[PDB]
Amino acid sequence: SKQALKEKELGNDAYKKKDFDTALKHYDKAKELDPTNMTYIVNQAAVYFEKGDYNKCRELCEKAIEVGRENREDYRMIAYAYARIGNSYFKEEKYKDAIHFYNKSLAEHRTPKVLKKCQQAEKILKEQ
Amino acid sequence: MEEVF
Ligand code: NI
Ligand code: NI
Repeated sequence: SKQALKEKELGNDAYKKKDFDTALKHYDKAKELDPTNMTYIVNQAAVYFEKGDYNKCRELCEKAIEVGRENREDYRMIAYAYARIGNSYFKEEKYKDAIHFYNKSLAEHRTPKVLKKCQQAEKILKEQ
Repeated sequence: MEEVF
């Protein structure tokens, strides 16, 4: 399971080139070798986010959150997942929805990044 | 892009 790490990193590197189906496939190899690890699933959510499939992205976030809780993952990661859902809504200019999910994120593990992003969502909401 | 971990 230095194997799973290697699959994950090939996945990440591909994702970063916008080589999305390749990333997905390696994330899948990763999950197979190591299915208690939510990380692969949230990364997949990143992929769909960038492909611009916001619905599928939220679904994988939700799945990643389930997996993480079930397997007692870092709260931080659960928070990232929630914040990613928030981001998908932000992309869609559904700011009440974005903010709600940032709040969920913040309730799991408060991070400045998410706070700031939430507050800019608040501003957009407020100023029209 | 969204961060991957
Ligand atoms: Ni080696
Ligand atoms: Ni709710």
